[PDB]
Amino acid sequence: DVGTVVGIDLGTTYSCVGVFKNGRVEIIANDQGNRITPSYVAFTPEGERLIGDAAKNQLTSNPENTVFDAKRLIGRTWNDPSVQQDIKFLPFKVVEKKTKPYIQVDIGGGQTKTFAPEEISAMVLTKMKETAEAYLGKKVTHAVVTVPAYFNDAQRQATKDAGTIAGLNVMRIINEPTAAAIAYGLDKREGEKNILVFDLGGGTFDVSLLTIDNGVFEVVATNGDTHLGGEDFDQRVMEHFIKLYKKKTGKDVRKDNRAVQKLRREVEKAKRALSSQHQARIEIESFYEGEDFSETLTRAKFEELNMDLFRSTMKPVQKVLEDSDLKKSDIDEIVLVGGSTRIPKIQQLVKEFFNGKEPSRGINPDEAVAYGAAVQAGVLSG
Ligand SMILES: Nc1ncnc2c1ncn2[C@@H]1O[C@H](COP(=O)(O)OP(=O)(O)O)[C@@H](O)[C@H]1O
Ligand SMILES: [Mg+2]
Repeated sequence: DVGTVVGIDLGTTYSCVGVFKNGRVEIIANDQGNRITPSYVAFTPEGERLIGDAAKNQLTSNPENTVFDAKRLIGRTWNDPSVQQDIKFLPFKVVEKKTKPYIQVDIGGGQTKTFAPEEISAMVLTKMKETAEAYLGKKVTHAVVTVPAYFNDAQRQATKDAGTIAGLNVMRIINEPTAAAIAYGLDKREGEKNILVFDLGGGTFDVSLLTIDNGVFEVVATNGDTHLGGEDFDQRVMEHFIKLYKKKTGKDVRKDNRAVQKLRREVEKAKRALSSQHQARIEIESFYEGEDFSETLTRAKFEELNMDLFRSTMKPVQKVLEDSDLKKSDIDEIVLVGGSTRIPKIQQLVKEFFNGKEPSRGINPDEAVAYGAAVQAGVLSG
């Protein structure tokens, strides 16, 4: 008895959970009211473990005791060159244990803990499970979980193992771009079609060329950039306001961490607002040395600050086409995935790359992966 199976997007930066109820997919909001949840862990001084928004939102001078981006490490060996490169950029300690890159943090009272990447991912799945259980009013035991198309055997198995730790029987692992296609019902079509999935997220960018024939998907080619997404657009805005503040006041903002943390949170909020309005205000009381911060950002300035990065996303699309032996006119469906595809300019540039062809529309792009997982979960719940 699998009960109500949940569909989970276990994301590098943001995760999402959905279920099939009363004849449709329902994307479930967490206890902070959000339909996506940061893949983030932290600790209080008392040694309480925070997960999700509360973890990411906790003001700290000790980023070395937060954990995030565990998906970059999951199912890999310590000596994997990808791991050895990624640990340069992660503020928390990673140590070799049982051949793997375990995460070592202080959690309160001088207590040290060491966690496998799949134990961190298990904490995130637990939070997703709790989110679904609160919505459903009952326990959940089974899940469909998505992974990037490029995940190998160890990465898939380690994702299943994270489920096991979280008390979730991972019944099916499905590829993220495929899950998005399923969300749009592209599996339920006749003839053979070429689908280009453009997935621009928080820290990661994935482009995938899928074919669909008689209900069966094949991932023909993949590309992208493992360190390009909305976090980078935020940093460009940060640099803009840090330089302006120095020019204005003479002071170097970066000397104070919690200040940088406050500006980052407000910059991210502003960026999101600018996907649906043309100006946003950034305001922070007691920003730096007792002085308040108050500035505006226009959509045009946001675009100007990131135009080169926005344009760089086309190169991996051109590469998957060449690797697929396809031209632009061979693409039958374009699917936008990832939170950063909410950016109007990103939509515009993809459409222009495809000579005016409209993408699929109607599912929030940061939810589309979980949506498709939930579709499959619906069938499995019966
Ligand atoms: N309305 C929006 N406008 C611009 N960016 C957004 C919007 N909503 C979410 N984002 C960005 O999407 C990114 C997260 O993408 P998502 O696909 O949810 O994460 P992941 O890459 O971890 O799967 C973040 O940088 C977030 O700031
Ligand atoms: Mg994603």
